[PDB]
Amino acid sequence: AARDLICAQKFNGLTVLPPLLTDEMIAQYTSALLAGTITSGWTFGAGAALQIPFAMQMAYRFNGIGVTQNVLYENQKLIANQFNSAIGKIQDSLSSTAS
Amino acid sequence: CGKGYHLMSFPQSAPHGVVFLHVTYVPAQEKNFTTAPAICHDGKAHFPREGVFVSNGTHWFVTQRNFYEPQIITTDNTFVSGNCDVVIGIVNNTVYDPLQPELDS
Ligand SMILES: *[C@@H]1O[C@H](CO)[C@@H](O[C@@H]2O[C@H](CO)[C@@H](O)[C@H](O)[C@H]2NC(C)=O)[C@H](O)[C@H]1NC(C)=O
Ligand SMILES: *[C@@H]1O[C@H](CO)[C@@H](O[C@@H]2O[C@H](CO)[C@@H](O)[C@H](O)[C@H]2NC(C)=O)[C@H](O)[C@H]1NC(C)=O
Ligand SMILES: *[C@@H]1O[C@H](CO)[C@@H](O)[C@H](O)[C@H]1NC(C)=O
Ligand SMILES: *[C@@H]1O[C@H](CO)[C@@H](O)[C@H](O)[C@H]1NC(C)=O
Repeated sequence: AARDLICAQKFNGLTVLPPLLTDEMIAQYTSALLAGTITSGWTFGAGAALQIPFAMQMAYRFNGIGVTQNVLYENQKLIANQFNSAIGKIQDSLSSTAS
Repeated sequence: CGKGYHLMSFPQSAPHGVVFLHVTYVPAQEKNFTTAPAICHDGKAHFPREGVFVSNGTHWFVTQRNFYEPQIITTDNTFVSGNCDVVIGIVNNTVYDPLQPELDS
């Protein structure tokens, strides 16, 4: 009894084609990019993926911003707690504000 | 510009366009190694200046990031920062001193 506008577009010759890549296969691509970034760093973007611990490739990335790598190794727990709190704040911001 | 570490590029003229020939650097043959963030020596923590500590299973070497070139770990390619009770994963190894054989002889 409540007719939608989709049936009007549908009957007047205006259709919508489905995408080639479904939402279950975009998520596989993002999972592959996430598993390559954590376990290898930037080595999977050049050639083959080379394994490296996370606590050392974070020290590789402090050297790229002008900080010596002893700063991470002397403050690893604080940086890990700050990152976990930041992900929690992103979770709360996405679960609270819809704008 | 290409896949890998970019080195050069060369332009070639094409009809209604241009063609680039990107010369890149791609690593080929990799080997597994045992690594450590720091080395405890005389109550001091030694971090590498440029490179990463690797092991042969028995002995310890310092090696650059993108190529395998093992060197003996001395005081020239390492720097001291702090103690051994703050770094997680620090191993025990000796660090060579170049002044000691020159002062002995
Ligand atoms: C640098 O800033 C951080 C804040 O992210 C400080 O960490 C907090 O320190 C207080 C000390 O009273 C603790 O109560 C908090 O729990 C810490 N936050 C954490 C662990 O997420 C850190 O102390 C500062 N560094 C200093 C002052 O040297
Ligand atoms: C890993 O490489 C080192 C290289 O120093 C090997 O140690 C020995 O080192 C002495 C010099 O002090 C050489 O004269 C020996 O020939 C080396 N031994 C060998 C078997 O090459 C160490 O043995 C190597 N580890 C493994 C498991 O092969
Ligand atoms: C390193 O060890 C892993 C552990 O399973 C193995 O699969 C791999 O073939 C080894 N070699 C290289 C070059 O990664
Ligand atoms: C390194 O040596 C110190 C004292 O010489 C010792 O307390 C420590 O346990 C050693 N490290 C390991 C991994 O055994």
